[PDB]
Amino acid sequence: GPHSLRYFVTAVSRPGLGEPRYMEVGYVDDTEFVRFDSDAENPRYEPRARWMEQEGPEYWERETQKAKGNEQSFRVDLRTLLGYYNQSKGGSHTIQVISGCEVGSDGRLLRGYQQYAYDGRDYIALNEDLKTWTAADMAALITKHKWEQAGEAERLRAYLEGTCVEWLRRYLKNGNATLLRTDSPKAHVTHHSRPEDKVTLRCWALGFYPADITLTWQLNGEELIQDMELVETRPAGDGTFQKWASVVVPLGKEQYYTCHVYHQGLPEPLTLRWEPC
Amino acid sequence: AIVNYANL
Amino acid sequence: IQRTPKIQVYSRHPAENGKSNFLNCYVSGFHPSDIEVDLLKNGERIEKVEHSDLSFSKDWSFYLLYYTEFTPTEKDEYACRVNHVTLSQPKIVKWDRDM
Repeated sequence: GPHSLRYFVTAVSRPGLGEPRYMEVGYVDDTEFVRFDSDAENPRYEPRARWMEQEGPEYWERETQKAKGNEQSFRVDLRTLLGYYNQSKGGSHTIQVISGCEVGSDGRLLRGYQQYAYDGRDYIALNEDLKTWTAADMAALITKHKWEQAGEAERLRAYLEGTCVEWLRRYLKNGNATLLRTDSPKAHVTHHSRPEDKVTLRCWALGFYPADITLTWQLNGEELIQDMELVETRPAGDGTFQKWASVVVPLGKEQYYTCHVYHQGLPEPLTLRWEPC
Repeated sequence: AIVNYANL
Repeated sequence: IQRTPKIQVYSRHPAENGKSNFLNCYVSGFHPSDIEVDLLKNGERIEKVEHSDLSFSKDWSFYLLYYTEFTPTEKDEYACRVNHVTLSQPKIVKWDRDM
């Protein structure tokens, strides 16, 4: 460990255009491994990683049937929320849920998640104790009451501490993946002349995974140079990520600036500078 | 395997 | 609460004129999920464009990648055009090979 199994669920109503769009996406350690989408040619659970192709037909059938049951349940929820918020039958609305477990290297649950959003805003969430709920507003208070009455927190706790953990263990064994996957970034600095004897130094990090990364520019050493341009981390399209940070510096001073790249794949932080020619 | 959701 | 898309247009690999490559338009941080994305070459929609399956982040905003194979030249101009319920007008972002 540590490892995690998480499901991201989406239900989107589209009145006038048919039944809601319903999707479930599963992630082992932040890598998608299964997907259900009601809008697919054939609505069924699909392997999204090669190692999942190992699972037999009964698994696919059972999970597909659960998805279909879940789908029906969210159709009902979408209507319920319309009532709670006194909204019209004509609008399009969205329920999202994140559900799952993060387990520590000792194989014990670190945290369980059961979090709901409505129209992109927190609606209700299971607290870290896995016993109580945090409702975001008065509508969620209705749900909170229902679930308190039904012992929902206890049902979820059994799922999160038991079932979720156990499946994660099986999925990891399927993938032969108990060491987290990592690709170290490869970095370089590009040089772009600007008018009036100025120079853009752009420090690139390419081909890294997972996405989490930090880039900094330093003057000499220990400089937390503030006014960098920076782009949000972005997918390259081949499974890896890209990022850059730049500074503008005086022509002839490039050699005093240092770029630093911090990533879990690296034996230690990278340091680099512009390489003239 | 995903959890079975209860109604809101 | 509705969130307008962030948009980046960029190549998979450092651009070299005449070398085959991939042009990406990454759209993220938006809500709700319906969105329209076109990659354009000299103002004309590129037809052979694919996109990733829809996902969302922990802050409940959606994201996806639109991409196409292309071969950059000196004079060809590429852009990404995005429409979303939060935008009064389609948003156009030009490809700058240095970014």
